[PDB]
Amino acid sequence: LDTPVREKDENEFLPAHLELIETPVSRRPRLVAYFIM
Amino acid sequence: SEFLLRYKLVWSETWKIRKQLDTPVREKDENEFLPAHLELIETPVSRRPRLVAYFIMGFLVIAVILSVL
Amino acid sequence: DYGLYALEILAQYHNVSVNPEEIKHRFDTDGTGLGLTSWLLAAKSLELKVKQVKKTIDRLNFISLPALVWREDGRHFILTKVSKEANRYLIFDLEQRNPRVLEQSEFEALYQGHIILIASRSSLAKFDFTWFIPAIIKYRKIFIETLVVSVFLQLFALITPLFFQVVMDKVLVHRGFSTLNVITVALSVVVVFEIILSGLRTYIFAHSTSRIDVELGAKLFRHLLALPISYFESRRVGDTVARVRELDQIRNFLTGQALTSVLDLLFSFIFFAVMWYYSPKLTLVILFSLPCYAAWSVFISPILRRRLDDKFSRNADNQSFLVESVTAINTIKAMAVSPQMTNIWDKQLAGYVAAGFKVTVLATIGQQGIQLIQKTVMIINLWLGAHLVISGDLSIGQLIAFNMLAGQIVAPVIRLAQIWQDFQQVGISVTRLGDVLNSPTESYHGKLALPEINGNITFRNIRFRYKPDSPVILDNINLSIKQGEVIGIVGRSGSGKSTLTKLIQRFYIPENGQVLIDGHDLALADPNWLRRQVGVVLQDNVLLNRSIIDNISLANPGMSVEKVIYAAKLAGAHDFISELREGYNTIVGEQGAGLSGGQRQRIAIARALVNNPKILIFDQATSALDYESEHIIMRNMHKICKGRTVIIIAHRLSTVKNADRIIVMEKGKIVEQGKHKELLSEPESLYSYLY
Amino acid sequence: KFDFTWFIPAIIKYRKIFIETLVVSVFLQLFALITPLFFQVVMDKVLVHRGFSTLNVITVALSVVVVFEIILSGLRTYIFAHSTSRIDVELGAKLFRHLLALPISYFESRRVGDTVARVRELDQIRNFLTGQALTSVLDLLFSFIFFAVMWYYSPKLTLVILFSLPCYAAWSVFISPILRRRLDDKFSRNADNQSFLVESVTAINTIKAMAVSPQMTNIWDKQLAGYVAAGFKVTVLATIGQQGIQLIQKTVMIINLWLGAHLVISGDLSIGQLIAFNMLAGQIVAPVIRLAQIWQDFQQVGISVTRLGDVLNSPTESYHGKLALPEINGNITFRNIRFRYKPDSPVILDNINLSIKQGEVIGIVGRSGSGKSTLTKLIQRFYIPENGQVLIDGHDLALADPNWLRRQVGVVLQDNVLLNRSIIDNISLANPGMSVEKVIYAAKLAGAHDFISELREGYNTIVGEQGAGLSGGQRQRIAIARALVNNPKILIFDQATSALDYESEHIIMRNMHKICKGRTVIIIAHRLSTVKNADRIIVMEKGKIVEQGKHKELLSEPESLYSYLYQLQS
Amino acid sequence: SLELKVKQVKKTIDRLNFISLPALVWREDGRHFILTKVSKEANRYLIFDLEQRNPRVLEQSEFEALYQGHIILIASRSSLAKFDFTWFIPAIIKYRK
Amino acid sequence: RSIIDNISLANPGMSVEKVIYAAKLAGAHDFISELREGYNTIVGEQGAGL
Ligand SMILES: Nc1ncnc2c1ncn2[C@@H]1O[C@H](COP(=O)(O)OP(=O)(O)OP(=O)(O)O)[C@@H](O)[C@H]1O
Ligand SMILES: Nc1ncnc2c1ncn2[C@@H]1O[C@H](COP(=O)(O)OP(=O)(O)OP(=O)(O)O)[C@@H](O)[C@H]1O
Ligand SMILES: [Mg+2]
Ligand SMILES: [Mg+2]
Repeated sequence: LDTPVREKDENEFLPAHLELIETPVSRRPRLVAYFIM
Repeated sequence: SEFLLRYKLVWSETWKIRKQLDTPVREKDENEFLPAHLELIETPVSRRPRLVAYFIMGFLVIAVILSVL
Repeated sequence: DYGLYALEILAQYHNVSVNPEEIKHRFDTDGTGLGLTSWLLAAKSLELKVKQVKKTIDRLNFISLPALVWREDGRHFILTKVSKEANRYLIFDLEQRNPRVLEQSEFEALYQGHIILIASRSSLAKFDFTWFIPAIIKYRKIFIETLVVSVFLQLFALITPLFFQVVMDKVLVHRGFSTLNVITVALSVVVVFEIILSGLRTYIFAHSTSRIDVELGAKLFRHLLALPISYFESRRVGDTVARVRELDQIRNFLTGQALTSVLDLLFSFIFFAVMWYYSPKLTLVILFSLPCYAAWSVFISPILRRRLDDKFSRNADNQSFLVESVTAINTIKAMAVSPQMTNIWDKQLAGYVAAGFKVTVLATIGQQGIQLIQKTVMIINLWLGAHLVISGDLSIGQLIAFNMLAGQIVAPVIRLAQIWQDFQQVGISVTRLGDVLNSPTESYHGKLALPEINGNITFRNIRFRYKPDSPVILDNINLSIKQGEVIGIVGRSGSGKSTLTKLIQRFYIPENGQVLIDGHDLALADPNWLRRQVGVVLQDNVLLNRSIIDNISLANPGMSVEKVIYAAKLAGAHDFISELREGYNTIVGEQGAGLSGGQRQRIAIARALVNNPKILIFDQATSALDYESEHIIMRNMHKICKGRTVIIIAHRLSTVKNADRIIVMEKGKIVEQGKHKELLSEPESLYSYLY
Repeated sequence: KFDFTWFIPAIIKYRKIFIETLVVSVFLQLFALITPLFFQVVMDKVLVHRGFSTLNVITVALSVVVVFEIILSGLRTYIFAHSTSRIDVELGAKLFRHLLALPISYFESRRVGDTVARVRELDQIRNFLTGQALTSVLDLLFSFIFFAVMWYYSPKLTLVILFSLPCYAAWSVFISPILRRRLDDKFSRNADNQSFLVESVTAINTIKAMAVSPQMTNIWDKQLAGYVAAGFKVTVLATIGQQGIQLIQKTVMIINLWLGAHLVISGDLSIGQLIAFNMLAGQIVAPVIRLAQIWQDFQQVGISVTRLGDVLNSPTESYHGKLALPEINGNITFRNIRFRYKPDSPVILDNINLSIKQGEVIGIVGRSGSGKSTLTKLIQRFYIPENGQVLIDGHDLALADPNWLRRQVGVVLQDNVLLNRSIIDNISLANPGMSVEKVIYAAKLAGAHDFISELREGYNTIVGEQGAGLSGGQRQRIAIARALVNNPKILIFDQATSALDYESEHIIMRNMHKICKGRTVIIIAHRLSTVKNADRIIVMEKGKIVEQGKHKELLSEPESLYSYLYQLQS
Repeated sequence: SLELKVKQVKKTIDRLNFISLPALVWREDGRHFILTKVSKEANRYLIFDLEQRNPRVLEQSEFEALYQGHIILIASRSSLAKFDFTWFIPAIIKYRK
Repeated sequence: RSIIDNISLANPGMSVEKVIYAAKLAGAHDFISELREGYNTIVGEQGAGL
């Protein structure tokens, strides 16, 4: 939480990678139903 | 800590400078003819909001006095 | 590069025309080949769907061919015409040779396990709110997930006051300790899960909207850099800076408490059903106040929009003024305009603060209106609930639960009222982004790409003016330039030779007549391609804040450093760089602050010549120089013009004395042509008069 | 020092209206105590026996006091915004005056977008101050009058709330530094983004002259990804803050519910008192959620004030005000001038020792990069020499007023940039009330009247950019006219004939006699033709005065560097 | 029309020390002049007479003899919609009282 | 379609130099080069537009 922003978070927000990934899935897609039940 | 002490020192130090940091009084038709900024800074709010707020004040005060006494 | 040749072969197989060097220009910015993501961007830009997927050795018999395989550690090849029951594969190697049939063992030795699949699907809207509609559709899974999370959040917030009604209706009346403990622990668990669920919801929504904003910013900058020069000429730099920072405004809005609040508001019918179940004649007041909320909102929205439009106009004017003052601080400080400059700053700042205050007073009036609508409904709810609990069909705990349900209904409404200012700010910000984006660009026809350029420049019947009402600058410029022809242009100050420089490269389009390069018309030619093939040293001569080596290699950063050494030696500035401490790595600073006039002049000369251009223009690349540095360029011209059509514009005639042709221009008319001695022989000529 | 205490006196300046807001603010809480109290009356005197007229009285007396709360809160925040915008205007005027009073070495070592972002942090302070921030903390500070009423209801639940508040404070102190650090990183990334955007749009002509769009696009994409990622980290920390505040609120609320129910079933408490307690708890925690929702804005304002301090604490060079030095002549004396642009940078001028007499049309010739512009920048108060001093009219320049000298000195620089104004105003930038005939005479003297008269708008056309919209020679002539439109005592023409053809140069040379009617002129030019008629030629190479004297006596020696340049010109 | 706010207001002899200068005074019965740079504790006023001459400092007695009691205050505020129903909206705002 | 495709209707992947040689051989390169779009202009109908 105190760590700064680095390459591992720099890469995933680069707009080209956004353009490739059509219908993108989030980092925590299964945590919703996991945290419900 | 020490920042509270220095804030109190500065507050008192500028507290002895009242009536020397204050600006002279001017009415509305006089103080709207100032450079655009000076006019923006030395215009009081108005005579209407102060009287409205004080009317609400007086209404509450007389209501409390009537309810208690 | 091979992968680019593979892309060209795939495009030819799918029957679409491509240029390998143009793809290298638009997708190999850092050089050292294309790469994977650059290849996929190029293929998508060619309207050619591609996907990098991992495939098993046996599944290659069901894919459609051709298919380029991407080898991480080495060279690539393209598989086509898969053969069954033969253990043989027909692969074209990108090494220039015949398509070879490779046997099973070597292929399984020379295959990493991934492949690229290729298919073609061949069956300009204004930037508005509607542009966000595909962004909603593209990120549909995330938004559906967020909707489900918000529905479950509303379910938790609905199950919260049932325990309250139970406690004030069945635990407070008779007795109870065990049921109280069960209610307490279940409520603690459910509120903990509610808090966690809400946090996850807003985190996921913020991430998705952050991705949307990044895509929007990339699109905005890409469209901005393709806009014409007259676009930037009519406006000011600060205006465009403010327009771009309006995207920062949109983002600062978007990843906050804005869309989660309206999502909670639109999912309030789950609450409404339960409140209607408790009592019929206590929800009609809320169901009537909601249209009252809508009426107040639609009454307050246009006035706030007009205030915020005025505020943004003031902000853009202040931004343009500030940027203009800072970027020219040398001349501002050199004279004593600073009192006047501060006076106009004070004028603009007071106007901006007045606009902001006039915005915020209306904002708080709108907030107090929403508060009044909430409070009147609250007091009439108290009145009717008191009647319904002193008469019957409603209990005290039911009244408490109803009151808190109404409060949880109206809390999203008050949050909307608090961020109404940011709502209207986005309403004007998207409009301004559209105003930037809807302007016509320097677009080129997406037809078959054009080959390399030989220096055949033909101006035919050219009539050009900068503005529609401006006086005619070029009257009847008709001129022909062949390859390897060192042309020089001379004339009076303001004759219009810089207009010829700006008309060679597609900075503007002529009003009448046309210019053709190698027989191809520019009216529809690609400006990016020609700007790649032409190296220009301009007259304004500004630099960019980076290292000297990077500044020189801005066009081609992927090349070596020995080419930079060669270019600096030809420009006569290699030594002046070498005796610096950092060498080529020194920071030149903003606007070429770290270097003087002649030094940055030689730097720009080297920067525009370090590439391999077919046309090489020097628009007064000498005027800022001096002697013993002029003569270096004069001696190096035999190496500079080796195969390149060189056009030199200079008021110093000694730089034009050795030109193949000398063109005198006056009021935008060409009066004299020929060699130096062919013009200086006649004493009545304008060349002799200028001599 | 502009750390945070600059607001301490000014707030004092409006102490009267502020005390007025306090007199309102506490009574607002009293109104916020009136509405819940009535509730318990309805739940203790109307619900027990009967009642229809007392409920009428309660409703009638409650509607008016609620409306009075609403209007009084509106007027309170109106007064606060109006009296805080004045502090905002004062801060803005001070900031811009100090910005224009800063030295050149401050500006050259950094970018433009950096200072633009620093000034826009004032706009951030503006959005903070006239918002929902200080009103919420003022309500929270004066909410303690509820606590006595809390002590009237129950001591245990009041102790629960009085222990809830330190939990809020301690956890806010725990979460503040990480959010501040991430917002500082986000601000630095935003400043870099603004710097890149300004340097890319200002130099759009050079960017589109070459074909280098994709490299700028890639750089922008990387910078945007970084900035938005840092902002997203700030956003998730703000999410953590809001969710933790919700957790504390809801847990304390559950404890209050359980303990209150136990007390009511145990006696000494009633249902009306309990629901009144719940209403007071909600209305006293509402400011806490209200401030927690804008904790990110609070940290952004902390960063903004720190950065405005970083700008304002830089040493200014506005004026000295020493004995009101009277008007100067062309008496310039250099003594042992040693100067470096940076402390680590190599020395440019080593042993410059020159003395210029009044009316002496002196020209300076040297190699490119020799340092001829350093003398131009050292005549004016752009820089301070490391060793030695210059003197004007016998007075040292280490203590002279920069604005006075730079209005007494007219200069055309090596690079000429104008403003987005008209020609009649661009030339007359020094004094806008000065008559048109003076500008006409200056333009005729500078040879700039012919093309301006041939222009479609005349003196009405607008320079669309720093120097765009016109030609290069026209821009140079306009700069020359702007320098000559006043009556300066020292003229400096650094490359005044660079973008001009030979005819305009000849016109300027013929008008040079009318230029120098009692003015000392220093001509920095590589072209030896424009300094042939100079009163004294000074040759410098590698920051050393190596030849000096008249033109003919220096050209008489074939071994001179001036003579060498002379046959290099031919 | 010059975008220059002006107002003809009556002003007392002592209130002239708080107005911003310059200020043209309108004499009903005769010629006008423009007061500027008011001097305190000196009973002297720097007025430019519209007769073509130098700006003169006038003493208190003659000024109070040559002043009707009114003045014009001047300030500058320097920070085409189609004719529709919206044009009546400022007309509503101007006549708000 | 375009002239470059109309001439090369038999094979769209065939190189441009073949079409250039065919047009020079047929005497059709001169007016096409003199055309504004070159090999990019569109035959607007069955044979109209030229
Ligand atoms: N950006 C522009 N916008 C509007 N008009 C322009 C612009 N640039 C040039 N002009 C007009 O076209 C004329 C030609 O100017 P141009 O820059 O071509 O001159 P030049 O001969 O190259 O000048 P010099 O050799 O002195 O640098 C100008 O005098 C001006 O009237
Ligand atoms: N802003 C700067 N920061 C650091 N070093 C600089 C800066 N400007 C110039 N220099 C260095 O100082 C030298 C002389 O600077 P100056 O601007 O006086 O040159 P000059 O003699 O006027 O140049 P030219 O004859 O090419 O116009 C340059 O060659 C360069 O090495
Ligand atoms: Mg030019
Ligand atoms: Mg120089």
